[PDB]
Amino acid sequence: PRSLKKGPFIDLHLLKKVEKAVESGDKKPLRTWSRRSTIFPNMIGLTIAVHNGRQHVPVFVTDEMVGHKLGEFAPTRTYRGHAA
Amino acid sequence: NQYYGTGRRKSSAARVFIKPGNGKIVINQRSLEQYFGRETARMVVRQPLELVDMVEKLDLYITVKGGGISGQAGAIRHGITRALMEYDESLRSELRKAGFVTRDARQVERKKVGLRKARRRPQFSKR
Amino acid sequence: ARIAGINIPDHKHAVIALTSIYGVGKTRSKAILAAAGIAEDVKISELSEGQIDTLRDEVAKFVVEGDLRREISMSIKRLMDLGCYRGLRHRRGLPVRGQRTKTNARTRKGPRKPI
Amino acid sequence: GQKVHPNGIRLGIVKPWNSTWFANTKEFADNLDSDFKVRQYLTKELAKASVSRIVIERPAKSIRVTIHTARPGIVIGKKGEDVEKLRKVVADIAGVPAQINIAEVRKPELDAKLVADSITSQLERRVMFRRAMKRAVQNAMRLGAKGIKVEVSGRLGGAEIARTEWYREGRVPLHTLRADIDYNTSEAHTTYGVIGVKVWIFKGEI
Amino acid sequence: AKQSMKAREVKRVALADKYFAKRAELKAIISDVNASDEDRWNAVLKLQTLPRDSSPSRQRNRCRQTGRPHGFLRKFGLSRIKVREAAMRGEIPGLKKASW
Amino acid sequence: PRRRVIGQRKILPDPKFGSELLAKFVNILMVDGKKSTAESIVYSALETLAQRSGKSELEAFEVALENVRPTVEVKSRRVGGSTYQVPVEVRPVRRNALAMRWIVEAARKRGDKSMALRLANELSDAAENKGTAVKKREDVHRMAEANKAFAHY
Amino acid sequence: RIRIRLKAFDHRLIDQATAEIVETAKRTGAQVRGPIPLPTRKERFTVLISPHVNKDARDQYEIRTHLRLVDIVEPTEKTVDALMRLDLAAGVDVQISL
RNA sequence: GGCCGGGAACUCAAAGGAGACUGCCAGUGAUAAACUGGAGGAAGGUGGGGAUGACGUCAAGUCAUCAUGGCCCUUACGACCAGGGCUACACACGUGCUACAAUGGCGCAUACAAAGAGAAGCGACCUCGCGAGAGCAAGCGGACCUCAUAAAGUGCGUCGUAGUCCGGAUUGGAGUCUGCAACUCGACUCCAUGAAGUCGGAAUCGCUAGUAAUCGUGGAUCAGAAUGCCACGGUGAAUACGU
Ligand SMILES: [Mg+2]
Ligand SMILES: [Mg+2]
Ligand SMILES: [Mg+2]
Ligand SMILES: [Mg+2]
Ligand SMILES: [Mg+2]
Ligand SMILES: [Mg+2]
Ligand SMILES: [Mg+2]
Ligand SMILES: [Mg+2]
Ligand SMILES: [Mg+2]
Ligand SMILES: [Mg+2]
Ligand SMILES: [Mg+2]
Ligand SMILES: [Mg+2]
Ligand SMILES: [Mg+2]
Ligand SMILES: [Mg+2]
Ligand SMILES: [Mg+2]
Ligand SMILES: [Mg+2]
Ligand SMILES: [Mg+2]
Repeated sequence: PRSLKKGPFIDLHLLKKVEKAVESGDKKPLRTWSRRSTIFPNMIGLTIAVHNGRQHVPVFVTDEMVGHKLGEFAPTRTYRGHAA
Repeated sequence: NQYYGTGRRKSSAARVFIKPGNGKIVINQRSLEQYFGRETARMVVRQPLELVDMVEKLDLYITVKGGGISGQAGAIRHGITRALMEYDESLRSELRKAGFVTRDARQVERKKVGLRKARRRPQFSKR
Repeated sequence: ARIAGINIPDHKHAVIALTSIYGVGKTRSKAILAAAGIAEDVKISELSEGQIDTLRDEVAKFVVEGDLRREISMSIKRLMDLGCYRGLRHRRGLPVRGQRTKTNARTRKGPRKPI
Repeated sequence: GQKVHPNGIRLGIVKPWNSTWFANTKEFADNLDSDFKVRQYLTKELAKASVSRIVIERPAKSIRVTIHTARPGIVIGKKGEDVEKLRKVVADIAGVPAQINIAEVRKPELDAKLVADSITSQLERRVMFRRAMKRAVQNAMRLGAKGIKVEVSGRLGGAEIARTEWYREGRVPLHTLRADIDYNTSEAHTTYGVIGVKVWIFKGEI
Repeated sequence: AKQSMKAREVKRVALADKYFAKRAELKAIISDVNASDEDRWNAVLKLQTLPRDSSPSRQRNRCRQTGRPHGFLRKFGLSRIKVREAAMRGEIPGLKKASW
Repeated sequence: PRRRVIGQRKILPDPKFGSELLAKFVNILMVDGKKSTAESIVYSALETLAQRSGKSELEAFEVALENVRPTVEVKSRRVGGSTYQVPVEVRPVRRNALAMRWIVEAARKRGDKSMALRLANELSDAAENKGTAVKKREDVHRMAEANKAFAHY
Repeated sequence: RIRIRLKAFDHRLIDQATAEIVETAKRTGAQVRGPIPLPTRKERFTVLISPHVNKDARDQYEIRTHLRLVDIVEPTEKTVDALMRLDLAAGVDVQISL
């Protein structure tokens, strides 16, 4: 994990997008490629569409996902079993 | 006055000074029993003096560096055998008959490309 | 003889015997015994009942046994409900910490399943 | 099987290095690249002056280049005119004050680089390969070589199937470390592709 | 290597040279044992804004003659193949085949 | 080998008793070049053996060896698809080598706790024809006797 | 005192350089000690020789860095300048300490 | 405390030399080549190890190191970017690492190496942290400073043959560092967890001596990222009748 003395990481552009989204009141799904940004408390209730490699998947943020990374909720690999 | 001898074995080199005395052995400012605790190593060191029947007739001041326990003990016998023949040339034949005059030239074989060790080869499989 | 709701071996040294408690490894065992004034090479059999109550109070400061099991289960279950990659790896019984699965992974996958 | 490079294996025994400078790790790669650029420019700009060897020395914050040529006149030029331009470009490439020296190669038929270059130039002019090879071997043996081997490989005479052909006269004892073997190569860029040329010239033992 | 790949290398080196001082400043602050939590956090954010290619960890060592991104040797600035070719021609000073 | 340039390597006698045979025994017991460990095991076992037998270290060792040394063994020889176990004499150095190897192998499969105790027990048992080393000697002798007819091969 | 350190990849060359340096300090009447032959550095490089695969096919090379130390003990007022004019051979690295 | 004055002996450093030639002796042998043994010698018969790879063979490998004939694309088969993938996982194989313990595990104490690297680097001492580390900050472009206490070993204690005080996989929590950035997908630390495994079917591999086995150490690549590779010493066997 990122060192605590550095604080959590989040991309500046997504941080501004979220700040605007909380300000306008908006709930239009937020499009982002920042799988690496930490989910912050003010993200709760917003829908963030996180890129997984080919498509943005809607992630409705709850309290429990705070501290995680956005990419933890957009699986990149498609697997349905062998001999299926 | 002192009679000198240089002994070498593996990566070890020993400086042996002998003089008429009552059987003191000191290696690197420590007693023979303190420096070596392996019984094989004190015996090797003792091998030359207990062959020219002078266990207590010559004093022994020794320094040694390099290699480990067996290397340093062999370096010392070799260096005592060289000190004994400085004292008296007549016992050279008896020292050489025991194999003490030879410098054991066996050394660690280098590691080689494509081998795990000097000779150990990676496991082979036909298919 | 009985601590934290389980029986601990009477024939063993105290440090070893205390590790029978779910949640007490060697380090916690030494800490518990140091804080209860009890030596480490003391067999559990040759301990006064008062010393055993001291050990019980020391163990009480740590989360152990069923409480620890509930905590661990709650953490896994939270991960699994969350649907995160870690939780999905828990769901499928596959390695969770990024290990290779092309080969090995047999502790998570279990015995080989022939086609 | 594959053979060791005849020059490299002799590099401290009977053959000298072509670059002689000291450097620490900080400047070593830089000096290697600067030498490469200098040699590439001098090889391109003197392609018609039969240059066999470019020796580079870096005494102290400068570069000293010795050009080994069989035709020193075309390199020195009209009263130093040509070597002046070469020196200017070399000092510009190396970024340090440059000095260019000329060493004359007498008997160009006896040095491997020029022999290989002549063979490749002949091949690019569609000279029959056997003829160029045999003439190179004969000239070297007549001029006093103790031995010469010439090897040519590729689509010889435009054949679809590439092959290797070689001729030898005298002694070419490649396993003898003290043997003074002058070795060099050259490539011919024909309309059918690349033909490689290899020349070994034995000039006596020590 | 492709011409564009060597070009990417050149671009990365130039950008890292350009921004070395600014990045160094921003890091002894995100890092500092005594810096505002906003001043340290404002450095975390100005750091992402500087172009990615100004980070020296984006540079890949390449053979200076071919651009090969594998088998590099820092001492010679060349890949193994070009190192061997130059070594056999006596072009690397002091370097010769070794036995021991 | 095909050429035959192969000759004894010089063996240093053991420090305590000056026995080359005992030094070979230590070498046979040694694993991973850990000679001092093997020496400690051998000396402990010999001391226990002398206390149990009252003879001496070297004499008790010799008495154990004499009951395990084989005199005849079989060497396979293929003839017509069938292999002929041909009984051959065992030369003295190989008798000692086989006896020490069998004793060490027997002591390693024993159930006692330390290897020194297992080795002392094996040497005691062999001193009176009881251990699995003596059993292996008996099996080798009986296999050689069963093939006494095939002594020209 | 003056401490002259010399590095080279060839000993014949260094053994010639270190030696001029000494005279230039023994014509100005200045005392010197050594050359001290300091340990040689052997830098080794192991490379693959196929352009492709054949991991067991390798060349091993080495650059030997020879090192000599010559000390100037009490130097006349021409020592340095002379010293700083001998003009040693290319390929020798000369570092003069004071 | 080579610590100081000193000393140049010794270790060692590294330049130049000497030294091994079947040279000497005996025997065998075709008045040969040679072989068997002996002396002296540090070394004996190619002393040990390396480098060194004939003519060719397999249309063997490499057009993706590079180069290059021909062919093909050219507002795309070229170029730029962010995110993903190369890390997938019913499964089969190769090469390894760690084990299954008592010739061992753990604890305390305490010996003896070689080789190597270092300036956007190696980073001491001191302080803080259980620790990975952090802060401050010497010295060193090095036989000087740093990486950097070798480990096996030895002494003492304990465990007492148990799936264990063996093993250390997996997983939960808490962290460190590098790096714009560790979700996919880093290494490392701490607390907890404690899987399979009790020596491996048919089969099959390496090794003839400072070798095997075993034990640590270093380097390249490299911001970070070895159980791989390359290199270094320590301890140190067994056996070879024979074809
Ligand atoms: Mg991984
Ligand atoms: Mg190109
Ligand atoms: Mg990189
Ligand atoms: Mg002889
Ligand atoms: Mg040869
Ligand atoms: Mg083919
Ligand atoms: Mg291809
Ligand atoms: Mg891959
Ligand atoms: Mg354990
Ligand atoms: Mg490194
Ligand atoms: Mg160095
Ligand atoms: Mg089981
Ligand atoms: Mg068991
Ligand atoms: Mg062999
Ligand atoms: Mg290892
Ligand atoms: Mg690294
Ligand atoms: Mg080793």
